[PDB]
Amino acid sequence: MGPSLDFALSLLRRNVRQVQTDQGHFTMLGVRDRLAVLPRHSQPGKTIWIEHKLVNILDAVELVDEQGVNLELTLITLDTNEKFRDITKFIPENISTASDATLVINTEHMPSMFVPVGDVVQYGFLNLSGKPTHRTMMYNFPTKAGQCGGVVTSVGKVIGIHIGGNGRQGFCAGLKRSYFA
Ligand SMILES: */C1=C/C(=O)OC/C=C/CCO[C@@H](c2ccccc2)[C@H](NC(=O)[C@@H](NC(=O)c2cc(C)on2)C(C)C)C(=O)N[C@H]1C[C@@H]1CCNC1=O
Repeated sequence: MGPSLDFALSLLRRNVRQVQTDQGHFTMLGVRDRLAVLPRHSQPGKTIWIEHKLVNILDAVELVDEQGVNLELTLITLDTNEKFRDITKFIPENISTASDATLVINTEHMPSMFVPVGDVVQYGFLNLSGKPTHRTMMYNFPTKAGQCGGVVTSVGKVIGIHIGGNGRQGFCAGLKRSYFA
């Protein structure tokens, strides 16, 4: 097997989880230790269903920028035995565009799903259902509901978490390594 498929299948295997909150199904990315990230609008409660079992959330941190604008990412710390494979090395130090990126979705309804989004490019401000959002990026692919939390990647580098769309374009919250320090 080639390398870009291996990396994506490895992600699926040890870092990308099927989850359910009171808001529906999402893809969850485990980053390291007991630390994971979800789209802010998944609104994780005191517990979250992960794959096959209810897992308690010890702490949740919705990220905003330095003038307090939404970044659309929640950092959750899980009460689990498992430590995630530390993938913080694959996350750039600053938000990074990409070409020929792939969106990795993993949900009960959309399991192990690989979506050839295009090049990924910058955006900044997004109006997502009345929530103004910064540090977002864009890909000209018609993503759809149920794909939030999906992992944007290209060439072994984890760069965004899918958060929204419009039927012709998809938008992710950019990832940077300092979020997970
Ligand atoms: C991802 C998750 C999903 O389907 O779930 C259920 C959705 C619940 C409602 C909340 O999710 C919306 C949201 C995101 C961030 C902050 C607040 C709310 C989100 N909203 C949208 O994507 C909407 N689009 C826009 O507002 C918009 C602005 C610009 C510019 O372009 N689009 C909505 C589609 C009108 C949401 O539903 N995200 C959802 C994935 C998208 C559904 C449609 N295509 C997607 O990629």
